Amino acid sequence: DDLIVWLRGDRAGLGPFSADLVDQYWRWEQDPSVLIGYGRQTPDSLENRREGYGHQARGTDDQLRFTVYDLTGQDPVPVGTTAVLIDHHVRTGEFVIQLGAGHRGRGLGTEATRLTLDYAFHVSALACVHLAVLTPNTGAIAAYERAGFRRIGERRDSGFWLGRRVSETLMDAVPEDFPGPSVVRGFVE
Amino acid sequence: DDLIVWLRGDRAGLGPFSADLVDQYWRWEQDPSVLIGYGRQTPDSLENRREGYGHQARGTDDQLRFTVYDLTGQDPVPVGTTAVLIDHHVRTGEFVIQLGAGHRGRGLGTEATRLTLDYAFHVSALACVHLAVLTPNTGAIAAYERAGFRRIGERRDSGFWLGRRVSETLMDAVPEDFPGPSVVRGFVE
Amino acid sequence: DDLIVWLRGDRAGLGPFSADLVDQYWRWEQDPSVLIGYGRQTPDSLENRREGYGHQARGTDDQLRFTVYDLTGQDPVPVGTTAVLIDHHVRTGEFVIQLGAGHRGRGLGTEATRLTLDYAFHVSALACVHLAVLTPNTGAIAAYERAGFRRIGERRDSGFWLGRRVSETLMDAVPEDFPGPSVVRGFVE
Amino acid sequence: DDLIVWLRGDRAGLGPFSADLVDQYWRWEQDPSVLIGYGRQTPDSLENRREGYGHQARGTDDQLRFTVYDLTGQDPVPVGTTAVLIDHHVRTGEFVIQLGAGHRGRGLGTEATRLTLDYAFHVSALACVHLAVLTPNTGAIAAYERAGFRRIGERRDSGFWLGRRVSETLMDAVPEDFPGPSVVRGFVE
Amino acid sequence: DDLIVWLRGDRAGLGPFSADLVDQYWRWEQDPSVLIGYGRQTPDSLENRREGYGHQARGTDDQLRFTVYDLTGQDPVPVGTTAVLIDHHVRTGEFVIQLGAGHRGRGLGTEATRLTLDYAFHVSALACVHLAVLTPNTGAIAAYERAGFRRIGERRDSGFWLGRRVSETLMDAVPEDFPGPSVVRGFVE
Amino acid sequence: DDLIVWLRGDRAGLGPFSADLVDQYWRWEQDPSVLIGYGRQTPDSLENRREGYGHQARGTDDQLRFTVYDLTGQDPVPVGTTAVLIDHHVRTGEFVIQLGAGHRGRGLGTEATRLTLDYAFHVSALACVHLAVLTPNTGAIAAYERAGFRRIGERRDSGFWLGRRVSETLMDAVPEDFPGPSVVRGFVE
Amino acid sequence: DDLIVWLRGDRAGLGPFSADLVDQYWRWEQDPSVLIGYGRQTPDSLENRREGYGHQARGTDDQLRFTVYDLTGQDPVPVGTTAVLIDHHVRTGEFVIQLGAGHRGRGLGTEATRLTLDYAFHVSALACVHLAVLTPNTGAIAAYERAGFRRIGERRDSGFWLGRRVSETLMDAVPEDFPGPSVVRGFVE
Amino acid sequence: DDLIVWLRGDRAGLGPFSADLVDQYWRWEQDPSVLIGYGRQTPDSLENRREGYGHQARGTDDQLRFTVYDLTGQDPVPVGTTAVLIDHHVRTGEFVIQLGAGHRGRGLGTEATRLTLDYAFHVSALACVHLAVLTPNTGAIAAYERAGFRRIGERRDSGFWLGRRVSETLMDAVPEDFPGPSVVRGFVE
Ligand SMILES: CC(C)(COP(=O)(O)OP(=O)(O)OC[C@H]1O[C@@H](n2cnc3c(N)ncnc32)[C@H](O)[C@@H]1OP(=O)(O)O)[C@@H](O)C(=O)NCCC(=O)NCCS
Ligand SMILES: CC(C)(COP(=O)(O)OP(=O)(O)OC[C@H]1O[C@@H](n2cnc3c(N)ncnc32)[C@H](O)[C@@H]1OP(=O)(O)O)[C@@H](O)C(=O)NCCC(=O)NCCS
Ligand SMILES: CC(C)(COP(=O)(O)OP(=O)(O)OC[C@H]1O[C@@H](n2cnc3c(N)ncnc32)[C@H](O)[C@@H]1OP(=O)(O)O)[C@@H](O)C(=O)NCCC(=O)NCCS
Ligand SMILES: CC(C)(COP(=O)(O)OP(=O)(O)OC[C@H]1O[C@@H](n2cnc3c(N)ncnc32)[C@H](O)[C@@H]1OP(=O)(O)O)[C@@H](O)C(=O)NCCC(=O)NCCS
Ligand SMILES: CC(C)(COP(=O)(O)OP(=O)(O)OC[C@H]1O[C@@H](n2cnc3c(N)ncnc32)[C@H](O)[C@@H]1OP(=O)(O)O)[C@@H](O)C(=O)NCCC(=O)NCCS
Ligand SMILES: CC(C)(COP(=O)(O)OP(=O)(O)OC[C@H]1O[C@@H](n2cnc3c(N)ncnc32)[C@H](O)[C@@H]1OP(=O)(O)O)[C@@H](O)C(=O)NCCC(=O)NCCS
Ligand SMILES: CC(C)(COP(=O)(O)OP(=O)(O)OC[C@H]1O[C@@H](n2cnc3c(N)ncnc32)[C@H](O)[C@@H]1OP(=O)(O)O)[C@@H](O)C(=O)NCCC(=O)NCCS
Ligand SMILES: CC(C)(COP(=O)(O)OP(=O)(O)OC[C@H]1O[C@@H](n2cnc3c(N)ncnc32)[C@H](O)[C@@H]1OP(=O)(O)O)[C@@H](O)C(=O)NCCC(=O)NCCS
Repeated sequence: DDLIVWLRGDRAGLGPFSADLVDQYWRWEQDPSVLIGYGRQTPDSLENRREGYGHQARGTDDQLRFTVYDLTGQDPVPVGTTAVLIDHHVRTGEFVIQLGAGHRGRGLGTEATRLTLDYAFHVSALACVHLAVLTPNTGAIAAYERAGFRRIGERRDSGFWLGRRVSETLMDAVPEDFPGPSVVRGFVE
Repeated sequence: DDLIVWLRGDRAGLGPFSADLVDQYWRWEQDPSVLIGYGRQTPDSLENRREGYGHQARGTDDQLRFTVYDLTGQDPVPVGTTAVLIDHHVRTGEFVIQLGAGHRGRGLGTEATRLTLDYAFHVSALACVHLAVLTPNTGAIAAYERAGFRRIGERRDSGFWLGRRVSETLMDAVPEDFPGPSVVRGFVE
Repeated sequence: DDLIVWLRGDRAGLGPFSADLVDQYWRWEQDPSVLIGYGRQTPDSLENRREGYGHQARGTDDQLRFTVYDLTGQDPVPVGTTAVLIDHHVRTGEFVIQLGAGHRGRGLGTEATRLTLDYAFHVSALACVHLAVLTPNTGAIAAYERAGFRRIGERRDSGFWLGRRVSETLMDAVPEDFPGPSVVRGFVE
Repeated sequence: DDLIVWLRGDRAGLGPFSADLVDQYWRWEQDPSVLIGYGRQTPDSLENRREGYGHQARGTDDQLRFTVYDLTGQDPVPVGTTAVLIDHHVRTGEFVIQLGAGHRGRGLGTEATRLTLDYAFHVSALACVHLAVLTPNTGAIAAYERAGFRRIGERRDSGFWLGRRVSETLMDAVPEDFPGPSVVRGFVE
Repeated sequence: DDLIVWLRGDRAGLGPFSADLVDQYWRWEQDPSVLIGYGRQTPDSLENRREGYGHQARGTDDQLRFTVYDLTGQDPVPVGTTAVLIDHHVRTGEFVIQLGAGHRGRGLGTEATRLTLDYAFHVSALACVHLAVLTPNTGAIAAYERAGFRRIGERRDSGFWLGRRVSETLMDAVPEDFPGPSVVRGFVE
Repeated sequence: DDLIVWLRGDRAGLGPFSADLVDQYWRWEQDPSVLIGYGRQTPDSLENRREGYGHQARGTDDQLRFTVYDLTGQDPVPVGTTAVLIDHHVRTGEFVIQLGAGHRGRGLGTEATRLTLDYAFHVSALACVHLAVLTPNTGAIAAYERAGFRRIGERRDSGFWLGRRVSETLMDAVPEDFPGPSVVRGFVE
Repeated sequence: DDLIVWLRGDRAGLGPFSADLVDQYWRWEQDPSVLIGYGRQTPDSLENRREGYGHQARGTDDQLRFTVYDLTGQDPVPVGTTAVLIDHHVRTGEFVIQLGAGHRGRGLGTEATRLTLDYAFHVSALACVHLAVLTPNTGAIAAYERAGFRRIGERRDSGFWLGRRVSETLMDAVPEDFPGPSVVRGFVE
Repeated sequence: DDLIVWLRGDRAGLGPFSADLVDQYWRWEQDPSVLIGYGRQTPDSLENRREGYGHQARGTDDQLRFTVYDLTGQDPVPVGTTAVLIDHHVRTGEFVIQLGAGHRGRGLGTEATRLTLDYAFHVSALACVHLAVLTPNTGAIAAYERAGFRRIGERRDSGFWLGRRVSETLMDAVPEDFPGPSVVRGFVE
């Protein structure tokens, strides 16, 4: 009961950024695969993450942070994190997502991104959600495309993939391109 | 016995803004339906709510905060929150209200608003209580109309409803339009 | 040359909220006519205004503050102040204006409000600008109507006019109702 | 002699971010045309700019800030500002530029951007310099294209132009696409 | 389960710089053999190491710190430490390593250095990793040579070995000289 | 008379790190040629240099800082800076040097480096002075070789020269290889 | 196991300056015989020693502090303290030693001093270790002579022995005069 | 008249440690000859000397500091500094002295040391004054011998002279060996 779930999809759900899962968030973010995908170069310390959780918690006016839950089992189980950095001046946000090592390839990322887009479009009233992802990360490309993102173009020589200089793909999503039924509309109506 | 009830209606009651219910207030305020109704775009953190409860508690000179109780059962059970921001210079206040997910549609909001208006008119000696509510939120419109509010007009293009730009309805209430018997008069006489 | 003018109309102009005019802003705001029009009940001190100017200056992210200049003479002369409190979440702002004692009735308020609306619509990208003004203040009503505001309704018994309890008129403006040519478009094109 | 010039082109030059020009930087940045081009919605105060200059000055490890000088006259005259926010992890930077009201259309922006790219490529050893510019700002598009930037794509509905929701064009530059002779190579060889 | 292992080789593995092992890190670093190999002259205190662990933990932006685990047994057991001081301006890092007294001569240092080089090359995207080691320390020379380092030269009379003034050997490693399969590539692909 | 000269060579001399020349030190260090030679990527601010001069001045226990004077004229004139970072544990130091734009190619760097080596060897009692210099900087190579440095080797791919990844040459100097007469011996005997 | 032993001789050993033995260090240092031998005139308080232990612990860059253990029994037992104050500028140190009341005359002081000299010569790379000891303290003279110290001379009238003004003997030790096998060499080879 | 002289000899005199001569004290102490004689390895900064003068001034309970004056001219002229660090527990002090570059070889050091010894013996009631001086510094040896110091012995390999490891001579002085008439006795009798 301690795990609150706000949006419930068919396969995944979103909840608050609970403080009981700071260690799990650290362990998820420190995985080498996540570091390669994000492009971060150095591991962060658990103490620094614990200290930074408070500053993340106070600064929630222009920041969306959700815990992704797997709803296929009897009870929800946290599997990843989604975040949107909101620029209230232009109604746009920047989207990031990561899942656990054992929860990838089961589809959860697609519905997690779709639910995050639903929340950003129908609750935060954002006009555009965009992201930057390294080109070789084709799985993330497919997940974002099926979630509702569209390709903008390639920013040449602005990232590293296994030490090699590669471009990154810029993608964006708009409310009129949002696929599937919206859970938020079910909440309102 | 810890749950103090000040005003007792037929279906609902009002009590103090207890500190034992900060987590419940957070959970009520973080519901997607409440966020859509209020028009808030980003969820707030539990730690920030716990920290802000103190600043709410000290600043009570020009702020009314009540906990709504359901009195249909054997014991009172908290179901929502009401608040009035008082401007002592002109004897006016701004009214907000929200109930829990499982307590809506049973009428409790109407008597909660009526009791809050009774307290504001006959204890706080306010000359006018007003609110701003999004136009598509028709249930709140009906609740406020039956509670004693009257429609002023529509403020064009000043809010978002499921990402769509919509107007909001401005409403006000005056003591001479207060319906039904007053509990405060029973307290005094 | 020290008086910077950003927007230049036919009769009036807008400039920055200069620190060399804090005493003049105080003297303008302390006039009994301005106190009656705004509805403020107690005079403010010059020292408090000087201290508060800094806090006004730092907090400019969601606040527009202009100095109104009379351009009918050879050189610009400050005659009043305009301000818009911006709510970036919904792209709306609240508008206030006051002129000097000897500068009223010459029309400067109308073009000052029109230029402020032009700046808010075409630079700040606001979807709605609204204000609250006491009903007996008919001159301000006419100025706002000719500037581009439209009447919403009357909020009953929410203000004092010469000690008498009176209602206040709520007005709003939208970009599609903006009259006349836009100076900002001339700046861009 | 107080105006130091580091890079000297045929028409323009770059110098340090002098503290004697904080007021001029403020006046340049506060022009309505610059606000429209950047997409900033509210004017900043002179006191806030003076206070922020120090924090800009200390934080120079990952920030390039230049003053653009017009070298067509007998002595250099400052006309604008260029800045590159450097991300040392991936050797990329984000580029912004603005000129004075009376210095546009004379070509100075093109050589200013070219010299900034030369400095970033041959001194800062950046692999990619990118920018985001509103689509209707066609003059900036042409200036960046002739300076050495290439179009990536359009980010839909992520900015405002005169109150209208418009897309912004993403551009990038790479060392192998740098046009013209390099001044830095003349410095080294 | 508390011992997290990120990279797993055939004989050794790398994990985070856990706070539960500060005393063990102190005891490893205070061994006379480690002091002779590093060239440190005075022992450090346990209290100073405990205090300094926090400052090490916060400063992780340009610092890699791993705990070396022996994977030959049933469960991982910490045996040493590896560290890389990263200079993000030139994509280079300085490498140090030490093992426990009872864990030397079993080969663990070679694979520990190889895995650290793999992490630095394919996750941190470093172009060169270098170290300085005293010339008489021939075992470390052989370990670094088999791990992937190449000899640069000897810096004359810049260190002490058992009180005698000796030179130190400078070594470096580049991605194109990295031997063996890469674990990070297995993580990505 | 304010310019103190400690060591006097035939062409150049060394003096204290005077506080009257902080602006000149800034201007010398900010030259693009000096930035290319050192490998620094971003310019530093004058205010930051003025603030950092104090911290340089207090920390003089393990730091040598000299002002290079040209003694060919009637009076000494400052032309550059030399610095040695001393590691008292092993009696070694790291050497850097830069001259002004108009003072290069006249030989002053060679005698400045020779006098700095004389001071480090015969006053600081250092056993080895070493430096790291980019390979394409052949003029500095020749200056260091004639001053008394000897080549150690090349550290592959650890620096940038005009945006190109290049190696840097490591050099060292020992007292027994010090050329020419020593001024310090003339001081003592 | 809590008692760490670094250097192990035939009769005595050296370990870290443990914080669990602050009271024992106080009791050893407060003995009247130790006060007479050192020449200290007033007893120190236990609280002051406990407070000063921290400042001793942080300041370990130029300070060697060991706990002397008696290794003749089954388990090591602390019997005294040795300390060397290191002057890194000239590679020299000042040596002091004291043992417990019941541990003197068994030879432990000789091997404790010899092991401290071994550590200072072969780990700290000190060129000279010196001490000052009162002339009537003949037992300490013999211990230092057999440990490896040589007599320099007598400093006339610079100390008190039982209230009588006496001279003190100055002694020094050099690496080439170090007797017996070195444990540190066994550690290295 | 500002130059106070306490003890007046035939050729030299002693005065207070005036604050008007901090720059002159710095310049005297920074001379390469003084650095070689004392054995200091790095120059000190003028700002650090100015800051440290205050801490020298407050701490005068166990510190004698004099300014040496040349009395051969019409008016006293400062030529050097003498200092005695007093250990009040044993009535002993450590003596240092330095003169200006142009004031050596005229004998002033001998009478300066003699007057300092007179002050220490007959005013401070010290039983022994000692010093440590490098062996090759034969001029200081002769000056101390004629002043009243006697040789104790040589501390082997504890100092550097022009980079060469040399011994230092230890000397002491006692009241019964004080030569010549005492000025302090003339003051008292
Ligand atoms: C990308 C990531 C965040 C999650 O996205 P994702 O879950 O992998 O993307 P998907 O949801 O499409 O994975 C679903 C896979 O299951 C398959 N699948 C399809 N239908 C399915 C179903 N009904 N049930 C189960 N699996 C299904 C899909 O084909 C897909 O394989 P594919 O993506 O190669 O086409 C995760 O891979 C990750 O943690 N990456 C590391 C961090 C990172 O890269 N972040 C992004 C940086 S911007
Ligand atoms: C609006 C809100 C705060 C509570 O008001 P409310 O309880 O829904 O309004 P009501 O009391 O009229 O709901 C009573 C319903 O029960 C019905 N009802 C009538 N008589 C009843 C009775 N005797 N017993 C039970 N139910 C009855 C009413 O017809 C009404 O349906 P209707 O409102 O559609 O006409 C709640 O809906 C809510 O939490 N909204 C989200 C937050 C929010 O919107 N706040 C306002 C923003 S300004
Ligand atoms: C309202 C106020 C801010 C300025 O607005 P304003 O300048 O008075 O409104 P106007 O510009 O229409 O005054 C112009 C008058 O000149 C007349 N006029 C018309 N054309 C004109 C022209 N070409 N040239 C000169 N005068 C002209 C107009 O008829 C108008 O009279 P009217 O307003 O009664 O119809 C000023 O009156 C004031 O300082 N009030 C006190 C503070 C206050 O009330 N603030 C508002 C609280 S919300
Ligand atoms: C864009 C800006 C920063 C400077 O760039 P710019 O100087 O206008 O771009 P240019 O250098 O090409 O202007 C040169 C003009 O002179 C013309 N020109 C060509 N050759 C010329 C020559 N030899 N001499 C003089 N003029 C010449 C060019 O055709 C060009 O006209 P065009 O740009 O429409 O084709 C300036 O317009 C500005 O301040 N904008 C507001 C702030 C802003 O928009 N910043 C960018 C937000 S990302
Ligand atoms: C150097 C040090 C850090 C670890 O490196 P290392 O483990 O000793 O180097 P190695 O891995 O090659 O030791 C493996 C030995 O086992 C032998 N070996 C070879 N194959 C083996 C196998 N399959 N299984 C077991 N042992 C094997 C090797 O021949 C080697 O002996 P050698 O190094 O003399 O040739 C460790 O010695 C140490 O702690 N030193 C003190 C601190 C220090 O010196 N740090 C470096 C300062 S820069
Ligand atoms: C390198 C630097 C610091 C000064 O060193 P330098 O003065 O250039 O080296 P030199 O003293 O040899 O220059 C003397 C030149 O004059 C010539 N020369 C020879 N004899 C001469 C004489 N008697 N009189 C005048 N000139 C003479 C030499 O041939 C030499 O040319 P060369 O160096 O190409 O062979 C300066 O070039 C500089 O500021 N560089 C930028 C910063 C930098 O690179 N620092 C080093 C980074 S580690
Ligand atoms: C001096 C002191 C620190 C320890 O040094 P020490 O142990 O007394 O000196 P020793 O090791 O030689 O004592 C060993 C004695 O055992 C005898 N001995 C010789 N061989 C022995 C053996 N194999 N086994 C046992 N005893 C032996 C020695 O003859 C010696 O007697 P001696 O010193 O009079 O010749 C201790 O006496 C002490 O605590 N003094 C008070 C503090 C102090 O004075 N500090 C020094 C101020 S600088
Ligand atoms: C040592 C020092 C502090 C001053 O001492 P000093 O003045 O040189 O020693 P003196 O007074 O003997 O110099 C007098 C010289 O004049 C000669 N002299 C003798 N009688 C003389 C007279 N009547 N008139 C003039 N000169 C005379 C002496 O023979 C002597 O030469 P000598 O010392 O080689 O024999 C000074 O040399 C100095 O500044 N040294 C650098 C700092 C330093 O070394 N400090 C000591 C470190 S512990």
